[PDB]
Amino acid sequence: TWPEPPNYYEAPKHGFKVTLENPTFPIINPDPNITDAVTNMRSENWGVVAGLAGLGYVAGYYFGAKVHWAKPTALFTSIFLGKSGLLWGMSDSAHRLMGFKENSKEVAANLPHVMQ
Amino acid sequence: GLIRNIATFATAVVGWSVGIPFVVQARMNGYVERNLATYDAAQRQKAEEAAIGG
Amino acid sequence: AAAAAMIELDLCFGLLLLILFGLLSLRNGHVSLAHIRFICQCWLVMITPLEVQDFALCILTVVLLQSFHSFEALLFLLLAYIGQLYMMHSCNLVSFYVCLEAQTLCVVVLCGLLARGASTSFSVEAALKFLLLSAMVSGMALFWFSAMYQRTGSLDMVGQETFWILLVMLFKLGVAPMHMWSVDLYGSIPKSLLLYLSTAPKLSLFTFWASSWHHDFSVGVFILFSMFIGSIGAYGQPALRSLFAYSTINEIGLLLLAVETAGFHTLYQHLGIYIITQLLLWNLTDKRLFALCAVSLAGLPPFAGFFGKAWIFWHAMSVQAFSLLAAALFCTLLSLVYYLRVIRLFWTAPVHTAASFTGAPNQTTLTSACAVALAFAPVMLVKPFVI
Amino acid sequence: MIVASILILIVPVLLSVAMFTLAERTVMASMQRRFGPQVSGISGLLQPFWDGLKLGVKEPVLPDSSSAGAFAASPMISFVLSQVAWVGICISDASFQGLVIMAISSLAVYGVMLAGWASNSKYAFLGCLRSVALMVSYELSLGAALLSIGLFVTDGTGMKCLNFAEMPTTPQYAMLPLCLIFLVCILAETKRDPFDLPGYNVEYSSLGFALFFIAEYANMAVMSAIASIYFLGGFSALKITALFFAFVWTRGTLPRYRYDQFMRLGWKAFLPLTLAFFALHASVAI
Amino acid sequence: GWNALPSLVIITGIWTAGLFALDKVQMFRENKPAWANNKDGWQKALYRRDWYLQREEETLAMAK
Amino acid sequence: YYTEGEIFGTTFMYTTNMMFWAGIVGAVAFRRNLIILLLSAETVMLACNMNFLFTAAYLNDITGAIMSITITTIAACETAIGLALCVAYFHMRSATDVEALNMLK
Amino acid sequence: YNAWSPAQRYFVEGDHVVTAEASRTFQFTGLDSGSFYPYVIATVIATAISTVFIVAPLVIAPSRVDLDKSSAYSVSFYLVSIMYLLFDIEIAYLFPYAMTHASLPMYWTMNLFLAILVAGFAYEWGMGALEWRE
Amino acid sequence: AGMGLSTGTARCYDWYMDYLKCMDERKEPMIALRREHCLEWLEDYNECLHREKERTRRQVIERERRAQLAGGSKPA
Amino acid sequence: MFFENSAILLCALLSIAVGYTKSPFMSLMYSVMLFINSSFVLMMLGFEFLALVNLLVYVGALAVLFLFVIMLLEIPATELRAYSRGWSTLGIFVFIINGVFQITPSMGPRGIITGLPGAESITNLGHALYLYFADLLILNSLVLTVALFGRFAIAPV
Ligand SMILES: CCCCCCCCCCCCCCCCCC(=O)O[C@@H](COC(=O)CCCCCCCCCCCCCCC)COP(=O)(O)OC[C@H](O)CO
Ligand SMILES: COC1=C(OC)C(=O)C(C/C=C(\C)CC/C=C(\C)CC/C=C(\C)CC/C=C(\C)CCC=C(C)C)=C(C)C1=O
Repeated sequence: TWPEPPNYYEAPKHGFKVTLENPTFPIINPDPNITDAVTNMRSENWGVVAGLAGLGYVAGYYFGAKVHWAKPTALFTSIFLGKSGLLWGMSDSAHRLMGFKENSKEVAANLPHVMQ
Repeated sequence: GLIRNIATFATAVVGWSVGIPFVVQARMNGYVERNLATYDAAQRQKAEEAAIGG
Repeated sequence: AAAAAMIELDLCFGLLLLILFGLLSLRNGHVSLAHIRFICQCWLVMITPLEVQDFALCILTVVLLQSFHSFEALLFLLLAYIGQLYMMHSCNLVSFYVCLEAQTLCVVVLCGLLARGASTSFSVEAALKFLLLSAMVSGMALFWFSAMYQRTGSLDMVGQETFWILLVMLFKLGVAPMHMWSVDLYGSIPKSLLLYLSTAPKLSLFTFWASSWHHDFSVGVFILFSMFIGSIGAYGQPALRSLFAYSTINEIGLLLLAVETAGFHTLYQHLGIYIITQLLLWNLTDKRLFALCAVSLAGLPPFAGFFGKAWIFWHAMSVQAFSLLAAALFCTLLSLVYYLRVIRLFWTAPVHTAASFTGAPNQTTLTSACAVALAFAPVMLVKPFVI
Repeated sequence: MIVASILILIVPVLLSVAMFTLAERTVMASMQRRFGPQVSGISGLLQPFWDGLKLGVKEPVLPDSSSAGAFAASPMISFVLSQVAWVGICISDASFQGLVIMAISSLAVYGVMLAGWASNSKYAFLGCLRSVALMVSYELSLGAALLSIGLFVTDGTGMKCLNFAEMPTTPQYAMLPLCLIFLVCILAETKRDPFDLPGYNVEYSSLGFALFFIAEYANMAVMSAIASIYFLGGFSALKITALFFAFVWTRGTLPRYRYDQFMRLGWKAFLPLTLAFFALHASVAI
Repeated sequence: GWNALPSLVIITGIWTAGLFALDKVQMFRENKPAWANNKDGWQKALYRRDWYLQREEETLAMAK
Repeated sequence: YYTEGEIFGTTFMYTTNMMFWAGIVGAVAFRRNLIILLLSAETVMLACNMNFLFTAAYLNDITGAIMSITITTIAACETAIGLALCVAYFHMRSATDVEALNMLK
Repeated sequence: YNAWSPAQRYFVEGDHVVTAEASRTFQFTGLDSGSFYPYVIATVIATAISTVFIVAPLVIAPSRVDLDKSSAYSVSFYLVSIMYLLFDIEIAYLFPYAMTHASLPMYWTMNLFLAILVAGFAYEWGMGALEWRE
Repeated sequence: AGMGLSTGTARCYDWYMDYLKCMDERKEPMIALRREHCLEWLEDYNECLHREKERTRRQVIERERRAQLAGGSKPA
Repeated sequence: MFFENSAILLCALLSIAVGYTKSPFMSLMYSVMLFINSSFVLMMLGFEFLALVNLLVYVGALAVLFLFVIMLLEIPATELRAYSRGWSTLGIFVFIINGVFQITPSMGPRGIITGLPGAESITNLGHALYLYFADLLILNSLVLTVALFGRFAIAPV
């Protein structure tokens, strides 16, 4: 009847895709930023980033050479596949930090005073 | 002519503004009548089920 | 937290980079864009989740992009793929409407853009008719969605208004008697868009149907209309484009018989075999393989079309849908006559295949020769495979 | 009381339009080392009134090859939209008042295009499309400028709006380039110098022509009041006169652009600048 | 020049007098010098409640 | 039996139903051009948009407003593409058709 | 418009309220906040004034019949009209952003929206479609 | 999708949530079988939405009021 | 409430009038009147911003494109069998059955509804568009991109 007095300055904390899970692993950080996601990324993620970049460079060099434009095509294709891999790796690291994936390696490295 | 067209538009607008509310009123009256019949039939069924259902 | 949405950000960033790369390549006067096509295929792979149907659509669209050459056509096909992918994940009528309308606009623009020669005005005419017929079906969808939203107060797809939404879905599959937009499209629009139109949207819409749709009604009269109209029309039309349009209406009637009796495994098997045959049909340069499409679309036994028809017939007989099954068997007996007409036209004739002169020598022999090996897939089809 | 308030608004609008068109003649004359109208009344103060009365007893030319209804409707539509926009300035309390006036001014295109369709002239059809293209092209920069303005307009309760009474009463020093773009956009909307190449009222005589010019000058006054509200810290009589003097001053000293030249200006200079300023102000406003 | 001064003075005087008269008229209509302020749903609810309670106070006054 | 609000609501719904069927049928019934067919399609979209906004007010719900914005976007895009195709077809076929934009003749 | 229910009148009983509402003066600080009703009256009054302007020279002016007095004395517009349509829709989308006190994820979503806009615009710039030579 | 237009949620959102909670807590292997056991909450949600039964009661009172004035016009 | 109900009922008259007339110019004029009147109808429901969007998009932008196309493409052929061929009686019967008698209405079994004004909040709309429906916002952007590229590719050269 009488509505609630609106709070104009407070926006709801909501991401448009909702995970509908509770985490099944210990929670190190419920909300990591990009620095937190990169600084706790595993070596296999960097390996697949470098593999995607190398495959992109080689394939872009092959396809860009038919129109005599091989070097910029190789550089662009390398960056394109590499950023795809980097987004994948950062998401994987953030999910391990939030507790939705296994983080036994991450719990023994991200809590220097809460090690044991 | 221009005067004929303006007069015809004014006539059509006024006739539409007086005639259609009677159509809507008749339709709403029919819905009220059918709803009251449904209420009476439901009351009759409830009395019958109370009579032979204990 | 937005960490569960990196694939969406990757989709948008990839589109932003691809437009700029396509602009830079065109400022050099490059008359070919194979590098743009490879980046488009990479983007297609990078945005697709790890389900069977999603990757079936992804691999299909990667194969389809080899028949398109301009930058704008590649952009329109990517933005149609976004609608085709996200319709399979749609759980409302909001996203359903937006995905369908994006696909319709992309198809209309591609029909306008790619026509050449004396057939340009015919293609534009058929695109205009398709757009006008699509607009009123979209209006019907919006109107009955508004009715459902007012009645239920929510976004659940339940109640009597789902019958009209079902009719919207049947329009998008070219189901007779709402079939004539596809018959108009087949007669004028070039072969690459005909190849695109017979494979990808049917997969997308049937996956939405399998995933998130229930109705309390039947589709049996549209099964009868599609099967009888498609068979008799393909028997009676001497132009080959109209033959294949009407035979497509017959095939969508069979797929609707698979939907109506439940059992979506037979639906998926027949649809996959049909899509591979379509990939062979519209990329043929040697006309002797046109007879293999004929014997595998007539349901003749050792080839894979027989298996795709025969699990539909088996599951229909399992749940005792006798009358629709009898109509399907009669129309199957009729379909053989015009597939034999195809065999008479292109197998019992002297062989002539012109060589290439400006390079690109018979450029899609790999895909056509790979898809002709649908005579070796039947060993895997007989097993409990598609379930 | 609403009818009374509207008529009491309408009286100084028309009186001011007459005095604007006189003041334009006389200021343009003073820049050119002459006098301008002085004979017609003492100090020339009756010249717009005798122009209006001369057009009143002038013969109305109704061409017997056009559609009479649209021909009559075009200057009526222009005049009505100007008066309604003034009412929206002064007799409204709406939350999105600037959006209301932007919507009204987007409707003002119709009088030009109805005049172009109605009259059977070869080059009226040619010039109406050019004038509409100019107005249409600069409306987008006006809208993006309104987007930049609305990022900082908040009332006392904390709600963001475009209500004119909630605008601050100090000049917006942070948005000087956007103010300059707004003023040149006003010049482009009113088809003044340097965008006066396209005219569309070549077949109109007497009070239809008078309605066209009253609508044009009233729209100029509307845009002047809007610019003074948005950038100059309020609506006032002095600010209206100063901005009108500035517009006449620019008309005295500059030549005009070609059609493709102001099209390239509006689609390659003003729109990217207003959008970039909107992005920068959105970054500031976080 | 001196010939351009009277029209420019008259424009200012016209707008001053017209805005003064329009202000007095709308002040007589609304009886408060904040009628043109932005109002949200809470403020609209407050004004409508005030109007209806004023009518109720008038109705109860003509009974004693 | 019924109140003024009920008259207002039933009048709104009757109006939008007749609007929807007018836009669907009428320009085809009167054998008009493709331009008028696109205008009537805009009438259909307007009827659906009014229904969604009425329901959004009726339920105190946001989904009708989202649908309203989306309908405006899709309708304008489809209409612009259709008019461009109409102009292209007219310039392609006017040498032999004269009445080229009328397919209901 | 008048209120038709006791709940719409804040549960005030009597007949004085019904007549007082039906014969009320328009007030932005009474029952008619944010009302847009003066916009309709302004249209009616201005249409009356312009009709009087149209009709009056048919009475008080000379007139002479002549057959010569009643006689006449690109695709870039398609580009402009369609581009203006799309850009106006985009600005209408951006307006609910500017009317909110937006948080940072709202800002980055809006910038993704604007980026898609300006990417299409920059493609049409680079292909020479905003050079109005024809 | 259940967000309010001027409020946080819609005016009948909690009735819908009651119905969906009932549907969640049943164990029947079909939705059509589960719906037969939550019909009271669906009825209360529909009554929140359209108020058909309150309107029906008011129509019945109006029929009796119109009957007690035509058949009964008793003067003092 | 005579004028409000009359303004509501006028929209259906203008919807019929768009197709009824033989002049394409008059059809567009009827459509412009209809969209202005509908924008005033939407503001009876409490929507201020969305009514202005209706006006600004449909009347301000799209009808200008309609009038340019009509004025560039329509040599007068109203005598040329637009009057001499008439209309379709089957289509008029379908319109009467479905839109006057309304045998299949949108409310279904219900016949009476209480119209309720809203209170539009643009803060709620901004929150919804940029937080809850953000994927739909981006896909609307992609549709507009399709429109821009597709028009510029289909522009007759
Ligand atoms: C050349 C391309 C290279 C790309 C790769 C390099 C560039 C870096 C990638 C961009 C940034 C990283 C990705 C997103 C990071 C989100 C993680 C996060 O939490 O960051 C912030 C999250 O904020 C964001 O920036 C959110 C981004 C929202 C993006 C919305 C749109 C998503 C895409 C929708 C597309 C729709 C689908 C289209 C098809 C249907 C806030 O950090 P916090 O929570 O620690 O800080 C708290 C503070 O108070 C503010 O919250
Ligand atoms: C270089 O620029 C210019 C032009 O080119 C663009 C021009 O064309 C004109 C000439 C055109 C004019 C003046 C027409 C426009 C103005 C009009 C009709 C004046 C409007 C005034 C009104 C309505 C008030 C006068 C009426 C009164 C006082 C009522 C009288 C009643 C009684 C006595 C009972 C001028 C001056 C000009 O500078």
